[PDB]
Order: sequence, then C-alpha cells, then structure tokens
Amino acid sequence: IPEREMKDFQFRALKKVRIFDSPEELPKERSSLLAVSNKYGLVFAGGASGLQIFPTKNLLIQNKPGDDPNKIVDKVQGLLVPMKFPIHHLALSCDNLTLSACMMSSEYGSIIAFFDVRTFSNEAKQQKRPFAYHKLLKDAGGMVIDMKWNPTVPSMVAVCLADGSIAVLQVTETVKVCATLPSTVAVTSVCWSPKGKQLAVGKQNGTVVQYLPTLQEKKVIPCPPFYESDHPVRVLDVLWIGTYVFAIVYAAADGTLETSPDVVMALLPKKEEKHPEIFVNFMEPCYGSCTERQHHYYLSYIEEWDLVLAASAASTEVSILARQSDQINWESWLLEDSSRAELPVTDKSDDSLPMGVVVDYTNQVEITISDEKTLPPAPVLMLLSTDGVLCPFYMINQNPGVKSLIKTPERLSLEGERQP
Amino acid sequence: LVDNTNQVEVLQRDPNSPLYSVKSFEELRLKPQLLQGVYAMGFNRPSKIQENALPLMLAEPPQNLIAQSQSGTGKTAAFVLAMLSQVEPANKYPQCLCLSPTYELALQTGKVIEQMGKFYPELKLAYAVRGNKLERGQKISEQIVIGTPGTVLDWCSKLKFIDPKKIKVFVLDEADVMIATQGHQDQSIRIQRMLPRNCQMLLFSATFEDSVWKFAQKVVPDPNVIKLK
Ligand SMILES: Nc1ncnc2c1ncn2[C@@H]1O[C@H](COP(=O)(O)OP(=O)(O)O)[C@@H](O)[C@H]1O
Repeated sequence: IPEREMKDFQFRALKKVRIFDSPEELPKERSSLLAVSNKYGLVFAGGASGLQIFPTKNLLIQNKPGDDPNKIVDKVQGLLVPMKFPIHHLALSCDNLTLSACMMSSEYGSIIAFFDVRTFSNEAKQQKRPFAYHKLLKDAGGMVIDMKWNPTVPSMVAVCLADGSIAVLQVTETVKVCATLPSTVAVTSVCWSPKGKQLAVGKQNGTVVQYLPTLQEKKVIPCPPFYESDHPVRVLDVLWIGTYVFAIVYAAADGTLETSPDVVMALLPKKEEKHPEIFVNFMEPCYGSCTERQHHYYLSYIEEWDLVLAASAASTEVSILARQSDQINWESWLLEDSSRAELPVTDKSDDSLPMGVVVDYTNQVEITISDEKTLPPAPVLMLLSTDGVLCPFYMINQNPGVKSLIKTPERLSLEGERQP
Repeated sequence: LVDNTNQVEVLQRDPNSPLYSVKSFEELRLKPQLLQGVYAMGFNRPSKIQENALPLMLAEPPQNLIAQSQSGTGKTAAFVLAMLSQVEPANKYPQCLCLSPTYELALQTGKVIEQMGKFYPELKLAYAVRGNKLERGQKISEQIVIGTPGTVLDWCSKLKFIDPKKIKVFVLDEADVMIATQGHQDQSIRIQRMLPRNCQMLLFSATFEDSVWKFAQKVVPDPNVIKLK
C-alpha cells in the first residue's frame, strides 16, 4: 500500500518509431507482440500484417535539442517476414535462437511457428520459413493466452491457452509434447521459477499452483484472504521473482472488465515457518483508463535493481514497484511529470495502449542529456502500442550503489541452423 | 510591458459578429473587486494584446482563444482575468485550471493570480506541482488550481482530488515550451478530454510552429485566433 516520490529514477524517452500502420480496429484480445535478443541485439515485432525483425540499435533515436518529442519517425529499416495468418504472441528461447510466433488460422485453428533465428540473419535464404509448427488442435479455445520459455532450458517452453489448458513443450530440431493439462484445470497464466526448475500457474479459482515440468503438482498458494465471498477473483498474471517471492495480479471472475485489476506481492513462508502468506497489496497502480480490452499485465523483474516494471493492457502508464532498503517490503515509486513512461495519444486523439513490452540491455549509446553533460548508457524500456508505434525510454537510475546493467551483444553465426 | 509597433491580427470564431478593442478596463464591466485588483497592480490602460483578447475572453458567454504574443505583452494578466472573472469564491472547489510548463512558472503565475484576486474573500489556490503534500482520500477546496500537467492529470484521474466536470476555465500557458517537454503534450490532451463542453479553453504561446498550431487545434475547439507581429 505505500508510495514514494522518486527523483533519482527517470524514464527519458527516445523518438517514437512507427512500425505498423494504425489498425482500423482496437486490438482487444490479449497479446504480447515484442520479443528481444539481448545476446545478439534484435527485436521481434509481430501483428496481423507480418513479422518484423530489427537490429535493436536501429530502433533507438535520441532527441536533439529542437525536436518535437511527439513527432514520429515513420519508417526505419528492418526485415519483413510475411505471414498468412495474424500473430497473437511472440517469444524467444533463453539461448536466443528460437522465435516462437503464435497464430490463428481459420482452417488449422491456433498454431505455433518456430523459427530458427539464424535463418533471419542468413542472407542466402530469401524466404524465411519456420522449421516446425505445432498444431494445438483447437480454434478460438486455443488462443495462446500466455506462453513462456524456460529461463535456463532452451529446449523447453510452456504454452498456456484461452480455454484453461496448458502444455509444456520441447523444441529441438522438432517439437515434443512433454506434458499437457486439460481445460478443466482452468489455467489462466504461467511462469517459470527463476532457475527454470518449476513452473507456476495461476488459475481461475484464485490460486497459483506450482508444477514440476512434468506437470506434477508440488505447492498450492491459496487465494488471498481479503477477497471475500461474492467477489471471486482469479489470477490474471504471475511473476516468480524469488523462491518465496511472487507478484500476482488478480481480477474479477465474472469478466466485468469494468473493475480494475489489483497487483499483489506475496511473500510465502518456508518449510521451517508455519507463518501465513504475507500478501502486501498495491492496488490498481497502472490506472485503467480503458475497459474494452481483456486485461494484461506485462510484468518483469530487474534483479540487480531489485525492482519490478508493470504495464497493463488497459492503462497508458508503466508503474514501478521497488524493493525497500528494508529488504523485505515494497513501494510504488512516483516519478516527475516529464520522466514517465506513458503511451501517446493517437493522432485521432485516443489512447495508444500496450501490445508488447521489452527491455533491451544491448544499448551502448550514451545519453546526451544536454550540450555539455553526457550520462552512461541505460537499459531501454520499449513498448508496442495498439497504434503500431514503438516507444523507447531509457531507464536512468541513480539510486546509490546500483550498477551498470549494460551487456554488449554478439554476432549470431549461422552454424547449426535447423532446416525446415 | 514591451513596446509593440506592429499590429494584432484577429481571426474571430464568428466572422459576421465583430466585437473588438477595449481601450480601458472600466469598459469591461469587471466585478468591482477584480477591477480594484487591477488598479492595485498599477495597471492603467489595457495592453495591446489585452485590448483584443479580453473582449473575446470576457464575452457573454465567453469565447475560446488561441493567442500568440512575445514576453511582456500581458498574456498572463489577460488570462488571470479570464479565470478570476468566472471563479465564485463561496464555492470551495476548483473551478479554474491553469497548466504551466515548469514548476517555477506555476508559482510565478500563482503570485500574479493571488495579487490580482486580493479582494476576493476566501480565494485560495492549489498548486499541483512536484512535491505537494496531499495525501489520498483528501479533496481540494481551493477554487483555482495552477500546476504542471501530469501532477494535474494525476489530481483529476488517479487521486480523485479534482472533479474536472466543474471547471469553468482552462488555460494552457507557453504551449510551445509545453510540447517540447516530455509527456506534457499528451498529458494536457488527456486532462482536456475530461473537461466539460462549456468549459472555456484559452491557449497561449510565444512561437507558433505547425506542431504548436496542430496542438492548439486538438485542445481549443471553436477558437478565436490572435497573432501579434
Ligand atoms: N495592462 C497592463 N498595464 C501595465 N502593465 C501590465 C499590464 N498587463 C501586464 N502588465 C505587466 O507586464 C508584464 C508582462 O505581462 P504578463 O501579464 O506577464 O504577460 P506575458 O505573459 O506576455 O509576459 C508583467 O510583469 C505585468 O505585470
């Protein structure tokens, strides 16, 4: 419940890039549409109008003294990889070699194309095809609502569907089903343990269960006490930050998207503790201006800054929950007017909203704050907007002690490509 | 006030309904306590820009305006009026709203308001700026709110400090400096969309690049336009 004015952290924006053309209609359904390579500096913009690969350094343009920071750079050079069907999700194995696009065709149902990343960088391959598909064997039901790649096991990914079911995949030179739980489990969302050793699945009854990769049930986190009867929430999204530390978004089960979602931190006890589950509540941080999309919370931890970014489908603001110097507790940060990460107003005067969210660490370019003063390169938060626009902001952090999170990228060698 | 040999250009929202050029404040028929305020400040004759601005702004009903003049012309004075002349002190809640581009001009425009409103009794200002003190649950009882747009938008939206469907006037100052500040342009446009149709929209700017112009047009509907050379 606490809050804190933060003067020493500022999202300082780069120029906004137009990727896709403003869609006629509002991208209502749940979606994640940016992946990033931090290993080889790349970014993966999907949509219902192709797939787009950029060298990350091509998407980031500092504003000079004079520019309108709201003027867009229309187009910027990348790769277009044409796509019969429209991509409702993008994703990337941990070694950085397998883009995992998720489409919905009217004659297959939902399916998942796995590209080898070498292929995109491989000139002699003009048609950039995938090497493996995965026919999930369902139509609308099969909409990939949440899908995540193991953080340390590149071959292993965890896909999770509109209809409540979930499956764990192995992807090598082909695709193996390792495990699949049927709809009647009512899985709503998904997340690996930090070490990739277990998988945590939030469900509709309101609980988050923990599974071995073979879907054996290990621990059940109960539904927080304060949501009493009559107002039944459901996990919406779940971030396993530490062995006994969880961010867990809730929301109504009657789909009345009119109610705003609550973020909750959940510090769990341990085997030598018969302590109840400490659920600290930081209610509707990303303020919901919208109630027309089905909710997302993109969430992602920055371990070395011990803070969590959080954006919502239905809000135009990135919020920041930081761990206190107290080492247990949390706090919402409150940033200066001109130091926020918010999606612009469409030129038709409506709110652009998030389609994907990523952080790039590969950046080397040093921030040219003024004529005379230049600051070291910062990580760059990026946003896909429902207007087809990408919104890079450096994340300047100056809290004492925090260290430089910048990591130089590599040159993908073609060696070992998988052919279709 | 800086001297101005060049003349003002006035694009009236209603071409066939001319009304311009007041060469005195007494002509305006201002609340007695306001006109006193004016005297108090050593104001003698209206300024070049006010001559044309104030009629429109102080029309019955009031008109919207986009105004372009350089520093020391009397922009601020002119809108300070705009607001004070709509503000009912006895009603303890914000009715007038002023977005400033810096913190250090929200305070400077404050002093001008407070000085001018001197003889309105119980007139109180709210400052929606970085590092105000206001806890949640609270609501503002000050009839005017000066500030910078985010903090202001916070006040209407998130924090529920202000109910914008009670604002009668809305100024945007330094619309050029504003667009060139991160967040501001979008922030202001979002404040504006929750103001009520009747609310008066007044917009002011030193320069006037297309960007600024284009911006004005999203924010100030049915506007009279004024440019001074
Ligand atoms: N009608 C007036 N008569 C004399 N001085 C004025 C008048 N109006 C404004 N001033 C003074 O001239 C200066 C510039 O006016 P101001 O109200 O700040 O408009 P601007 O925003 O164009 O500077 C101010 O210091 C103000 O006190």
